[PDB]
Amino acid sequence: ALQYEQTLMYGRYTQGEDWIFLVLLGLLMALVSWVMDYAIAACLQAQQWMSRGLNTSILLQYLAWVTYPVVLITFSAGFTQILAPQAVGSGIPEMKTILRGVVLKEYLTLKTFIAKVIGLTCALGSGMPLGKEGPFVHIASMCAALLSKFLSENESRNTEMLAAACAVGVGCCFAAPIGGVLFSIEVTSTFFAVRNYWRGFFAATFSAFIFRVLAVWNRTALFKTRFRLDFPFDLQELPAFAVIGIASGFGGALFVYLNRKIVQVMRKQKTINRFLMRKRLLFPALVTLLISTLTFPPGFGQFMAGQLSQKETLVTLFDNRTWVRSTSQAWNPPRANVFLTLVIFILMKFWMSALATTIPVPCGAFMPVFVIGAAFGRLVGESMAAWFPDGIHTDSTYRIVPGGYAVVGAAALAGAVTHTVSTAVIVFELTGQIAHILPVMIAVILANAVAQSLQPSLYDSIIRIKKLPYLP
Amino acid sequence: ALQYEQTLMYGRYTQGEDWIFLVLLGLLMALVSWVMDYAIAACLQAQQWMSRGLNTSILLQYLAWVTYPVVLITFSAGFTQILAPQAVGSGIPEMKTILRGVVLKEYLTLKTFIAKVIGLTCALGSGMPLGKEGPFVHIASMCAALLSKFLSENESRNTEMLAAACAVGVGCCFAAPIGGVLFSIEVTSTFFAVRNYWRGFFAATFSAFIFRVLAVWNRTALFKTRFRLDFPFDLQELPAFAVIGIASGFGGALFVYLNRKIVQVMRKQKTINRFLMRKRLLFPALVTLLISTLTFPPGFGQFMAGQLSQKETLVTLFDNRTWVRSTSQAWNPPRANVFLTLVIFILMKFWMSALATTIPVPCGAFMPVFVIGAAFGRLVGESMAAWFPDGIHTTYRIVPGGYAVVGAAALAGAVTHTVSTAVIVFELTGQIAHILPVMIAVILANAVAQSLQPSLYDSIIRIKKLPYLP
Ligand SMILES: [Cl-]
Ligand SMILES: [Cl-]
Repeated sequence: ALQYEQTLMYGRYTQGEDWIFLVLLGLLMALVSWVMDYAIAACLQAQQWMSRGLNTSILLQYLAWVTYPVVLITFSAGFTQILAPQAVGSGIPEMKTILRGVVLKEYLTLKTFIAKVIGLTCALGSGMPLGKEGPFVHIASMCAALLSKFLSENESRNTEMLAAACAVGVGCCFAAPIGGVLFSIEVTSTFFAVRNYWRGFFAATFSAFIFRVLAVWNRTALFKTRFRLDFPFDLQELPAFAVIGIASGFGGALFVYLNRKIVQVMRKQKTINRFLMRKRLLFPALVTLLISTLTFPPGFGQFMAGQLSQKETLVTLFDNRTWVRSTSQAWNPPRANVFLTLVIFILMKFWMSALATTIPVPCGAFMPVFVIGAAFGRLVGESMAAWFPDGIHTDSTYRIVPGGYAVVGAAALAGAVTHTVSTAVIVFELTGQIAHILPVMIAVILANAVAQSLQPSLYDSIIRIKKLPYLP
Repeated sequence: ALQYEQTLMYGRYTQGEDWIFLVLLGLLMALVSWVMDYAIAACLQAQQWMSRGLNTSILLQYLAWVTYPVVLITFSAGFTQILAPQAVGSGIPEMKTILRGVVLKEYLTLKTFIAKVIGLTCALGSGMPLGKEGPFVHIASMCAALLSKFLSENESRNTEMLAAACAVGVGCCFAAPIGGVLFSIEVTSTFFAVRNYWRGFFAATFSAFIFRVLAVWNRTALFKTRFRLDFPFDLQELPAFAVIGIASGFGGALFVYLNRKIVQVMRKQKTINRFLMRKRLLFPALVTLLISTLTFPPGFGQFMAGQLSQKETLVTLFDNRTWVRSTSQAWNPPRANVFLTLVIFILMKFWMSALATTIPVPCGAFMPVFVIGAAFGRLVGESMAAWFPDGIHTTYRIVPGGYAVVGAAALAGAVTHTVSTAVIVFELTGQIAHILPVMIAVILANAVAQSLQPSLYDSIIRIKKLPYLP
């Protein structure tokens, strides 16, 4: 068996009843997922309230803007450090190792569950560039471990039990039942049984039903698009969706390389590392103060749409309107233009997300890279709509739709970081439409073919950083 | 290697180079699939040209109606026995056996390819209730085998090339690039590498690109629906979509049992089996004459929409209109109503498809059971829309064509033991608005069917005496 060792970032490792189980697994992870999302929304509304409540100086608005996220990230790192140090980072590298028959000593205990749920809520409620896909795979796996201990060779049934929980975790994260099952298979395994695809599809369907009940009866796609079904794209637009796929493959390989290079450079410093490992809370507080200072809207933040939340940013990039011809006018500052505001957002969010993904809190990385791909897809789509203002064809009614290039760019960059093709299925379930299926599949295959030639996936790069037993 | 043996019905058996390959495999199966769909549409247009001319009397109309399909099926059966007897039936049971490392003597040869392509074109050019999912899995596997011999660790590379070919064949059959990859994995394997799911998705994307070019050079979704995006179904309707799944579970198990029972009765009836074996073409001709006599429109065919083609039938069932308040007209003859015509269609097409899939021709079974499920779904949707005329909530109305999409996916899932018929139904219709109803019905249909019977493809492995593992 292996046991956890702390360092400043990720740390290291050292040294019938089945229907009942899958229905109760689907019920628990939907209730736990709904409670976490309610508490994250309440934290983001409190930042808006304390900001909106005052106008006396730009200095008081600045101190309110930077203090709130630094306090939430300091509490997240410190509370996680006291209860369960093994709860920092994403959960996918460890669950991939546990399903391979390796034992990690205290990874699925009740203290680790309490450290994940409280630590993830404070990390996401700050507004830092953080995701939740990996943390949800570990929280679902702890629901399964505790539920199978309650519902009292069984090691094979344990592996069978944890694999269905990994499928439920991703499905609850995106509200995407089929794409979540298929993505969990691509990231947690190398060969997978058709039986465990059926057990995953069964449990994800019951969670989708509990979300549909909670969403209407006691108060659907998360980012609903409204594109036309008649001629959404021309045959002559296909070369541009192929450029998005190739450029996403080079960008997704660069992201994984940058995230590893940030970890390797601080492990090599003598005095800096030996100081910060005594001053444990100083590194997460300094990174949060840097990022929060640059997103401050009255200063530099207006040139990168810094006033939008992670949800509002993605709701605007997918809109059914052409900008070159909480609202889409955040991309159009008085002293700038749409093209410059997209280019600055892409360059700033790229290094901010690679840095924030390394701090010692519970966090994932999928939505951070998905939103960078959506902005790059808008940059190409608005550029096409500025070059062809009366449409791409001479015949002459149907104009270009830049929001459909954003959907393609989101799926292509996330596929190149994770080394998955099932981001295509996730993007149809997130948007509630399947009209861009050929553009999406072309871009996703080009992004994977380019990225796998350059780098490992994000999750395989983390396994090598943590010194876990590696199957290449 | 196992050797093939003839019988009245199914027969028996007795004792960067990877990118260049996947591009050419995706191209060839798209070109072959296009040439076949063109030839089948030309055969179905010639039946209309005979019918529009021969209006002199009911007798000249009847003789035109039954002679055309009896000639095409008799030629399909006769041509297959002369050239390659092993080409009859599906293709999935046999590829599932070849992927487990068994050798079948001549199954991927050029004479088998010619017999499969010409024989399936003539079988589907008749109005018979036949499919092509299995035949296209065999034709795609013959494209991959003939590619692998044209452009050259000799073992296992071929087994991975045949795994990608199974995915391309199902993807070209439905024009459904993701759902065809996932369905081929469920029906041909128990464990599949993530690396071969990527190889299938790559080759299927290139076939979809070549179809998009061909649809602009000559002339998004095969059965494109047009339902509203705002409240297409209510929370109170989920119990009706669940009853579709449970009823499709028993109906999908009954289809597999009846198909086996017909084959076992003929094998045991030794007095008839010896006589028909001296005269092998008599069996497909008399089944085709029986089916065509009942589908003849001026007779009994009125009461089961017998004047529609298989494509027109599915386009009428999936439309955005409510019939109780061609798309209504063929289902609403002057002597009856739409409910009675849906019930007679379901009960007649059930035994006709179970019988027709046993005859000595290249044929599949997916579109035959998908069309029965679509009608059973329409019956529940039109009954809900008749019971709740102002809508179910105290004021959007019910969409009967959305229940047809659920029933089509659920019955085809229960016959094949698959869940990927959900992904296939979104790619065939070009909408994903019914995803929760579809998944509820498909999971309920699978849990009921797997408790009662094997899959259709596992049942054929047992009938043909092939190597089996439950
Ligand atoms: Cl996320
Ligand atoms: Cl078919």
